[PDB]
Amino acid sequence: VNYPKKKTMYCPDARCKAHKSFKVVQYKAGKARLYARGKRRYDRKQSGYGGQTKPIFHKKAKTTKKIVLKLQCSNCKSIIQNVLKRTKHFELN
Amino acid sequence: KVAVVTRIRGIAKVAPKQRKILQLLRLRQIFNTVFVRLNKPMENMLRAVEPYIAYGYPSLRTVRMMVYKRGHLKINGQRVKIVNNQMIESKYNNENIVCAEDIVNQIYTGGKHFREVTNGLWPFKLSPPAGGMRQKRRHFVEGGDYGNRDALINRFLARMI
Amino acid sequence: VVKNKAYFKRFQVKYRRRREGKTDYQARRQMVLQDKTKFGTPKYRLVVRITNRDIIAQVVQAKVVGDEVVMAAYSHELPQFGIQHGLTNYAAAYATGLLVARRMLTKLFPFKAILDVGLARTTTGARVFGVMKGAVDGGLAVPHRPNRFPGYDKEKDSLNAKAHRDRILGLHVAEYLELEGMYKKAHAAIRAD
Amino acid sequence: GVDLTGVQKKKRVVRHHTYSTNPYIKLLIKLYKFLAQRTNSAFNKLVHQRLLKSRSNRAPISLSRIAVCMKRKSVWLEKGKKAPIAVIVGDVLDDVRMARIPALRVCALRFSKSARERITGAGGECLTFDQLAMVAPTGKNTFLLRGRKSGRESVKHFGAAGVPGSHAKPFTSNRGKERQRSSARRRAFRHK
Amino acid sequence: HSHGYKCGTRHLFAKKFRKHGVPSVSTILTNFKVGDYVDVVADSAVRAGMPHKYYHGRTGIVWNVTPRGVGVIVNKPVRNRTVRKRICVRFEHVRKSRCQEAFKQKQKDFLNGGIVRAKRVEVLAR
Amino acid sequence: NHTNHNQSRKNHRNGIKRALPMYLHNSKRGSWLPALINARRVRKNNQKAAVKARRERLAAHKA
RNA sequence: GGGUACGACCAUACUUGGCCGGUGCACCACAUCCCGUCCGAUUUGUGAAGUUAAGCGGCCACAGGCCUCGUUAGUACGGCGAUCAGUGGCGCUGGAACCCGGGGUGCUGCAAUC
RNA sequence: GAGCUCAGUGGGAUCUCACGUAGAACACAAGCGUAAAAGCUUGCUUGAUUAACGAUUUCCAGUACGAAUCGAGACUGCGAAAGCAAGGCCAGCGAUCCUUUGCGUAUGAACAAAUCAUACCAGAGGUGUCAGAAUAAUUACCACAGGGAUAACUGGCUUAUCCUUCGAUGUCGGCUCUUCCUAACCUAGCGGCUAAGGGUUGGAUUGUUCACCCACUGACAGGGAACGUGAGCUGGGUUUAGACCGUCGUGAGACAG
RNA sequence: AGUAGCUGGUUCACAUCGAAGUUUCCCUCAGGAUAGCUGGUGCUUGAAAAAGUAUUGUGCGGUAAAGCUUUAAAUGUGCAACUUGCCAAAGCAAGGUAUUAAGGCACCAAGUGGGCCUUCUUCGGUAAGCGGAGCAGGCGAUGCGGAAUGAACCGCUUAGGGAUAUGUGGC
Ligand SMILES: [Mg+2]
Ligand SMILES: [Mg+2]
Ligand SMILES: [Mg+2]
Ligand SMILES: [Mg+2]
Ligand SMILES: [Mg+2]
Ligand SMILES: [Mg+2]
Ligand SMILES: [Mg+2]
Ligand SMILES: [Mg+2]
Ligand SMILES: [Mg+2]
Ligand SMILES: [Mg+2]
Ligand SMILES: [Mg+2]
Ligand SMILES: [Mg+2]
Ligand SMILES: [Mg+2]
Ligand SMILES: [Mg+2]
Ligand SMILES: [Mg+2]
Ligand SMILES: [Mg+2]
Ligand SMILES: [Mg+2]
Ligand SMILES: [Mg+2]
Ligand SMILES: [Mg+2]
Ligand SMILES: [Zn+2]
Repeated sequence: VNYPKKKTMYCPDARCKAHKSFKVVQYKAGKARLYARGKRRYDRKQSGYGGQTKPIFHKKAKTTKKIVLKLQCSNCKSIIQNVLKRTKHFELN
Repeated sequence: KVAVVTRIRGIAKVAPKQRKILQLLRLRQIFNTVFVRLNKPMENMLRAVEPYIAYGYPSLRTVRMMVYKRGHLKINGQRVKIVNNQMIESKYNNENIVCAEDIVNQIYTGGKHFREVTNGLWPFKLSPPAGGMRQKRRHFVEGGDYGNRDALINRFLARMI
Repeated sequence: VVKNKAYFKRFQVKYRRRREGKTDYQARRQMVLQDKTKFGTPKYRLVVRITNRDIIAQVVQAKVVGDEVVMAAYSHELPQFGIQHGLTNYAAAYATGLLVARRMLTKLFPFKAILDVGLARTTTGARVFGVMKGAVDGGLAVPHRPNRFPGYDKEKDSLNAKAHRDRILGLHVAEYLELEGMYKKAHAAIRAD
Repeated sequence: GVDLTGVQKKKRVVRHHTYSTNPYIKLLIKLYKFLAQRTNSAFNKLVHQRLLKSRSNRAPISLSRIAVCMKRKSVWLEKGKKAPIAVIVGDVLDDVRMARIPALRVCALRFSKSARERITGAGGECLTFDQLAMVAPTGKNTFLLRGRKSGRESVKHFGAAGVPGSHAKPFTSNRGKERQRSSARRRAFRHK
Repeated sequence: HSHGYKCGTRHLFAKKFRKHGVPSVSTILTNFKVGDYVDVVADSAVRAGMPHKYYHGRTGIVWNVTPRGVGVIVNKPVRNRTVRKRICVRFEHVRKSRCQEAFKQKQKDFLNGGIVRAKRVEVLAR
Repeated sequence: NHTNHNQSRKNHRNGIKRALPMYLHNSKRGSWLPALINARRVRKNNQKAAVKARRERLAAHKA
């Protein structure tokens, strides 16, 4: 699904309270960092002689996933972000 | 303007619609009897449960025998055998309804108090017709028993009272 | 044969007044529609029609019996006010609508009829918008934007009221043909009403 | 041989005797059972049935709530009409939130030591059902009252909490255990 | 095995034969004060605000008028109880009731057998 | 298995309870708001005149 | 009584083909400008020479359709009943449609108007 | 928003005119609906945003998820305007934990700032077994708790069901012995019909039944009796463990071979 | 004393009421949880918000029949008996000065969650004492009387007894 590379979506910022063209960037999930509260648990829990200690999800059924779109008005840094429908090939242009 | 409806089949295996109409007729047992006046709305209730009832148009004599012999007032929820006219004036606080003759006129002439009267009577508990029925399964004109049998109910209902 | 007996069976006659061709109903059903929350308080409609000889402006509100025509201002009555000629031109529509707007206030936050173009195309400067601009200028709070006034440039989003004023005053027909003063005189003579 | 359909469902469950082991309730039921039967008064019929209730269903009343309900009753009384006795079939409890109360004449099964002293500090009598019967054998200007029971913490638990309309209180030793994010919660309100 | 919101509405939301088309002005000019009785007869030509299906033909009182919609309280028998439903509805789907028109006529107005001398009389035999 | 047998029987045991009376849970709430808000302004004024009315009746009753 | 505008119901007002004919309606003239098309055909603006041919409206169809009532028909089907018969009658009851035929072939509202 | 009318038919030359109730189109199955349109072109557009935790419908337990409806606030979009629009009606999707991203302060509790982490809050990553463990075979060497809720088997019904039986009703066959039936093979009487009386062989192959053969015979009929008959037998068939072969299997092992 | 959603057992009487084999959910299908059914406890007051029923009025419907995928039953089904927005504005809006029958509400809790048959209607299956549903009634849980016999047919449903008279069925 082709998506515009820019959109005048509405802006919650006080500086705005208005429609503004938003620089669209696709949301790609950030790196899974080591010292996340719950990675430290999983690591502590994987220390020792129980093998795997938590389930590892294996069987995906979804082929697609929701395409979060981070946005940001020219005016300021704040990144409004909004979901779309599932697509096998999001690609803004 | 008045039918003496009589439940004629027993209380087993009866459907929810017939089963309600019989309760509203106060025909909860077998040979119970009530006088119900023949409104269209009643004629459509009676038409709904005719296999469960025999009925017709009571003679003044049929009315006397039921009210005098089988007549029972509801009193404080008690089923009270009629025995005094004192008993009747107390039940019916009604300058119109004092005699047991007041009652027989109401449940025969069709009354302005036909409900005020017949409701204060416990539904009649008749004995099974002496000499038997014919077939509680067929309609009267089929050579059976149930359903409207016009003025003939007086005979049938006479053997019972 | 397309129109056999089976055709007239399954055929559903459209509404008489659409079948007659005299009314748009997607518009009639929106022009007439108002919030139900409004228990049914009046919603007047400035229906305006250009019968080929003469203009018709008609303040109106819908009713189930058939809509009431509260007030009307036919161009026929212009000559009663000194406009003896051009009784269907843009210069006249302004005074027709300004007339109904002024004959309607004569009974009576501003009164707010909304324009009912009917089927007329809303090209810029169409005579129908002259009835509005006349009536709107005459008192009624007809909602509108200058986009279809004559003298309103598409490119450059702004009206040329020095031009819009001209066609209102009948200068419009001057170049295709002293009248300009008989309309200003025409207008005082309809406020004299 | 009778339709009985819907007859049993109409049977009512009522107490006909007190479960109270207390001797005095039984002398007190002995009175108002009598007095309720031998008088035409509807007051004796209420004091007699309430007297048969559970201590659950005989909720205590605040002396605060008598002083309120009483003056609110008595303020309208035409001059020269002394105020009604404030009978309750239950305990009467002192209220710290109302330091000064009117010379009430309350009549109840039981009084807190605090209620009884505040009641007499105002000069009001703190009489029992014994002399209630001896002064108002009939409920003559008695003002029969009940203590509250909706604010009772047992009923805060009624229903489910998880069911959307509900504001039932979940059962929990741990207040923080079933605490929940605003997102995940049942809808608070819901039309019946 | 497949009960979506409009299961089995092939006939229910059909327009009557030669009576197709969006609701007219008589519809649009009907107005609903709260507590008015109404009939939730869904009209297919209007799709926004259409009543579920159970609510088709049900009567109920308006409890609510929004600008294009009429809130209606409609009893539903769920089991041993009639739950009292609150369908939201576009006003096209609400036909105002005459369910009380007789009774309103009443408080408007609140404000045997004999000889039959007939002579024609054919025999009834076969 | 999905038979619905004995269900309307089992349902009419305690009757079909009839629906709540209109005078009870007559909450607005999700009512079209602008009307709902003006209703508060009136109801609040009914309260000030209800209380103001009772204050009148007492002062009147001191006579 | 009719004409116009805006209508409500939306065929009894629809389709066809006839004939019939004061306000207006229309067609009609030109397009300079507002405005729009391959084309002023449509649309738009400006008119008032022409005509009612059409549109329009009204009257006619052994017209079709639609509406209406009857016939169909107490038929079909149906609810209840029977220690009914061997699908059907029956008893108590509710009761059509297609069809064919008689009739019918719009009606009402506001506004200014002959 | 505006303009427009379509599928198809027919008259002429992609076009043109006529008729043209939707017979087309409307992503996607189907229904629904739809004609100056909801279809088609066209223009401008981002209402497919935000949406104070508004209420509701569907599922329903009147829980959720999803989906949808009526709303309000914002800011818009289109439109002369009323109005219409918070996606493309309706299927298209998902908890807790965790990760992650955003957003506007809060916590890291002796104190303080920075870092880090956490929290609130709003999305996202997914559980398709879709109210959501993270999961390969085999067992004839097998085992236990049960089940006639459930096969084979056993009678019944029918022409497969799952009614009885799984704290067990001994399988095919034969042999042995009796018995009953007849849509009668022989015999008997008739002229195909009656006729159940008595009889209906011995062998080769194969467990067989069955079939086919050889011979006899007046003939070598068909069946029932829990597919008569295992506390009567026999144990050839079926036949557990042993083993061999073929095929299958990576293998253990499977095969009604 | 492993565990057992499985099997088996679980000891006085009487009285009062008395089911369910269905809903949603569950690695759930021999089990739970959930709701319904049931009991107990009340509470609340007494034609309150009564009704497996009609009548009347007003909606809804598209099955049988009809018809050649369209008109249209019957049985059904719903329902009824001064202050502060809008309007141009003070007027509109909103809140305020037949039969029968005890109604509603709460709490706690069990069993149940294999059903079966039949009536009528069907669906699947060549058919079945067959699988599946709808309706209602039954058996389950219930005798008694009757059909010679029969879980569910017929009649009737039931405290301990007597008279009377019947029901289905007979003589
Ligand atoms: Mg007999
Ligand atoms: Mg029977
Ligand atoms: Mg338009
Ligand atoms: Mg409290
Ligand atoms: Mg329909
Ligand atoms: Mg089950
Ligand atoms: Mg359009
Ligand atoms: Mg909320
Ligand atoms: Mg949701
Ligand atoms: Mg969707
Ligand atoms: Mg699941
Ligand atoms: Mg079995
Ligand atoms: Mg054998
Ligand atoms: Mg043996
Ligand atoms: Mg009992
Ligand atoms: Mg078991
Ligand atoms: Mg059909
Ligand atoms: Mg058929
Ligand atoms: Mg017997
Ligand atoms: Zn911004």
